[PDB]
Amino acid sequence: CCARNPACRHNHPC
Amino acid sequence: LDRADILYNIRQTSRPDVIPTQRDRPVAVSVSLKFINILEVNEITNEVDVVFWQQTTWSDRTLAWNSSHSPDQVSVPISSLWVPDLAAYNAISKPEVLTPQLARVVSDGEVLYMPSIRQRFSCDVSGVDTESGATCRIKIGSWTHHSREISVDPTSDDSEYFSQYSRFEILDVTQKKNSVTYSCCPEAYEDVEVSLNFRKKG
Amino acid sequence: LDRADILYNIRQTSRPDVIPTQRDRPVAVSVSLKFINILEVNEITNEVDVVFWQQTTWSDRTLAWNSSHSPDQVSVPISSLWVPDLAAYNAISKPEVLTPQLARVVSDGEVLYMPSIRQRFSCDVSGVDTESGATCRIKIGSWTHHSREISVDPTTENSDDSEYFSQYSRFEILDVTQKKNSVTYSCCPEAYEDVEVSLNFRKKG
Amino acid sequence: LDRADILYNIRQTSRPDVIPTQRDRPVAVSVSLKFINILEVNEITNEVDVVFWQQTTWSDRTLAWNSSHSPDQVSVPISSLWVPDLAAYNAISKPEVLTPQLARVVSDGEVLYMPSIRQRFSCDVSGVDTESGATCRIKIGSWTHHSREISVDPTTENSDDSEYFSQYSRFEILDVTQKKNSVTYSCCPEAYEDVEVSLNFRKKG
Amino acid sequence: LDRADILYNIRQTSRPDVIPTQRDRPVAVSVSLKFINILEVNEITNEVDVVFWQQTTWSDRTLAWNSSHSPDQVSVPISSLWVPDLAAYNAISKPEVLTPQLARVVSDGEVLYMPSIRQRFSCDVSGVDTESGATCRIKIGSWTHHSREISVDPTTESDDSEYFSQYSRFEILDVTQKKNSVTYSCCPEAYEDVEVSLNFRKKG
Amino acid sequence: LDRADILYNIRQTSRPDVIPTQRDRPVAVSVSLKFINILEVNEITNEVDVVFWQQTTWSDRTLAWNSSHSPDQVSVPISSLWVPDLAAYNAISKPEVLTPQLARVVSDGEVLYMPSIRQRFSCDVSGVDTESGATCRIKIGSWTHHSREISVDPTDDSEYFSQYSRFEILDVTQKKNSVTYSCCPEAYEDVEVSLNFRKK
Repeated sequence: CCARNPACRHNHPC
Repeated sequence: LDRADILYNIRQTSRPDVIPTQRDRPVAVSVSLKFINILEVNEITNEVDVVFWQQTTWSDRTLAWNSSHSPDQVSVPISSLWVPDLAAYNAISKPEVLTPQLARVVSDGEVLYMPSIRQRFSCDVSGVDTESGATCRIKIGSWTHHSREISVDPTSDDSEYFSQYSRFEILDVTQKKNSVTYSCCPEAYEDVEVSLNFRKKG
Repeated sequence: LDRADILYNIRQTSRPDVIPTQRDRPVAVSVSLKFINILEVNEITNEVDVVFWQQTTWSDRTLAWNSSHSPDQVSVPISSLWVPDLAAYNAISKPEVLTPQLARVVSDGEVLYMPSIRQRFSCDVSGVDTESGATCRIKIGSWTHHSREISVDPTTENSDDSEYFSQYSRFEILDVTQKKNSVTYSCCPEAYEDVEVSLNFRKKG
Repeated sequence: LDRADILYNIRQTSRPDVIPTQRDRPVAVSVSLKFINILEVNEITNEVDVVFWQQTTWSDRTLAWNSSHSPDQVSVPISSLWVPDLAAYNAISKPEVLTPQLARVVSDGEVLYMPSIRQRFSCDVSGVDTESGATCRIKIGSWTHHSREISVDPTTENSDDSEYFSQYSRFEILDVTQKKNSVTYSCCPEAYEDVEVSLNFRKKG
Repeated sequence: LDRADILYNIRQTSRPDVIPTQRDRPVAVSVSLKFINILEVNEITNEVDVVFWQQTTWSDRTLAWNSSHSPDQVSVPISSLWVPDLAAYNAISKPEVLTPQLARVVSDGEVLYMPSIRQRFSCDVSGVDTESGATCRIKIGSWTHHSREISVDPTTESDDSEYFSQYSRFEILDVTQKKNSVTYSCCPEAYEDVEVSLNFRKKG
Repeated sequence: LDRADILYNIRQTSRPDVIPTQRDRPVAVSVSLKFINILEVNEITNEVDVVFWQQTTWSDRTLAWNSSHSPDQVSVPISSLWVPDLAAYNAISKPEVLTPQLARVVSDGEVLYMPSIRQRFSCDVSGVDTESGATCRIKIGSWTHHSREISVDPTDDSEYFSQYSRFEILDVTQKKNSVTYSCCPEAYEDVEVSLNFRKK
């Protein structure tokens, strides 16, 4: 993504 | 097949650092917390310390063997297996594992890992001495895998394993699953939310 | 055979990750606690800290050797042997092992492991200041092996409950009793054995 | 390529103890702190305990693979990868990593490692009970690599705030600011790059 | 022979998991505690925390080398050697080893290991504020080797509190280190020990 | 040589368990403490907790490489090198190492190891609230190498002290000595550090 959920931050850095 | 052959076959074929996906399907992981104790409710800095058995199951059909004239299960050290990278998103202490780090592998490829864990969480503990009590919410999911690689489902309330010697008592335990999709990214992110409703004994 | 050969032969043939059993037959494990001290009784948060020697024995015939013109026993580090995955089901802290992590292996394949352990438990400590005192219950069994793989039994535990106990502790031992339990859960048709050890103690006063 | 092949290829070719510089150009490391909780403010000793996610990213083209008919990313344990030797220059405790020690590696060789960390700092906690609050400064950069080997930059995203911060903390976050520096010490004739993160917070109410 | 060769040769012939008995004679281990500090005397719980250097020596002739035109001694990490499984039978805490885990090996095969150790014991501390003071007793011996495999002797010095911190709240009146053997009902054999008696009091 | 080859070559010729002596001369180790913080004084038990960077240098010519197209330095994990077995003889706690366990190796064979360390000592802290303050004395030397095998020399707070400490540094003196105990026939070199500090 950028935000919010840990795994999402891993897979779509920011 | 004897246990030596079973374990040998697991070492050939099990890669602890490779998620056992199978035809690009996620690994379906089920998780349930069984609460054993509530140890320190800190009224001054909204923190609670809980002990719980974290019952985790999943499949890795690469590990399967023929269970005729053979053991149907074995205990294998977790350093030989892939284990899901589950975390309590809102934990404020490292999970302390109290029990031997072994998992059960069944002949069909089912894996059961149930460590007893002690861990600290931030929770509102002001109402713990009231009749309705307080609620500690624990959010569990994969630390690095989205829902197309690892899916997480709950498998509520029981006091069966709870210490009768705790200062506290369990009013209720509820487990909901949460699945969110954000506009950036086509995949879904899953967690299990566990709610522990408890109070000081009278 | 010298000790070097004995140890060498144990390393060949011992598999620390494989329970030493033939088909459906369980490994018979015996357990006895010798209490050394009761250290921190927290009257406010029903918790107690105990130090105890955990006497654990079992057999592994794969380890046996011929004891003629040879040592009858050896000390071997536990990482070279299979050890039962015993756990105190109701502990609230990781067991702190105070002693060298060695077991005694006898030439017949009998293994004795007796670590000194410090560990915290939840127990009712409200009566610790009374004559009948309080009771700390420690439930020990295999974490992952059911009763067809590991059985767990108390020993015949004759000796002075207080024989090993520190004369300097603020507490004294009234009694130690051992019950065996066998628990079967709704998921799974096999049973898990434990030994429950009950430590009845009180403040000296 | 399946995930097994990807990981196999990472094990061949990744050297965890060798900084992945490409032509003596520095390895560009970005770091961003997401604060989750502030756990013990000690008014008397100017010490704070914080939990934060340390989002750290860099490139290592040795890890790259062809992502046609293949996964675009994998999770790899950090013991298989080089990771920057970042340290909080002003920490007074070892960083306690709360989360699985895995990094996410993309097919182009971009790596994301984001441990949740609990760590203690010496910082100015006077004013924490006021409206403007206190500021804890956390200074992070490479312990052994100067600016020609590692560069450190803040992330572009102070477009967030306290969505990450626990509703249950005694404290609230007023602001987080990130400044980049490069400092030269008397020990060492080259400059070390750091990010200084400023956490402005106060007691609730 | 240089130090590299000496260490190489030690790794080749040394078995850390085999007690170096010479034809089923016990291994003679000497042990001596040198007290550095007494840190937390808890009058309520009868507990004390001590720091001491544990001077331990024994022989392993398998390690010996020809010391002509060669170093007479070497520092070797203890994981490359057999070390006695000494324990304070009556300790209530895990021994915290403060120092690098190296032992000295001499060319004749004699090994010296002296870790600085911090550890907690149960001791009667009711008299610590009196003139005669209190006495903390530490029983040290092999955890798993009985008297036919390991013997344990004090080295006779007490003679002095040479190592003791001037800054401790406590002072040493006396240290005696006497040899014993214990038998418990657990174990039919005798285990040799040194019983160390630390007589101390709160300073004036 | 690239960094990978440098490390490879270090693993080949470095013996972490063998002191790198040249021709029976002692290994010259220089050691200096840079104080970062003083954390808990404990007026009741005469104990203090300090954080310091332990700046340690020495030479090991076995590690050297002679270039054409080579880096001047590398960071290597300390398990690849011999490191002096330095200890605070009078510490009452295990040193807690706060930083990555890497050392810098320079092409000439110079090694720089500077861990940030937290550690507890016994000191008289009754005067900590006075103007002349208290003094914490730290004796640092080799645990197992006597003066023919390892020599130890100083060379300064160095203004790396936390502005946020309850305490302030009045003075630091770092002087060389040698000790002999009744245990041991030889003399051991140390640096004796005096940290004079007081409450703000």
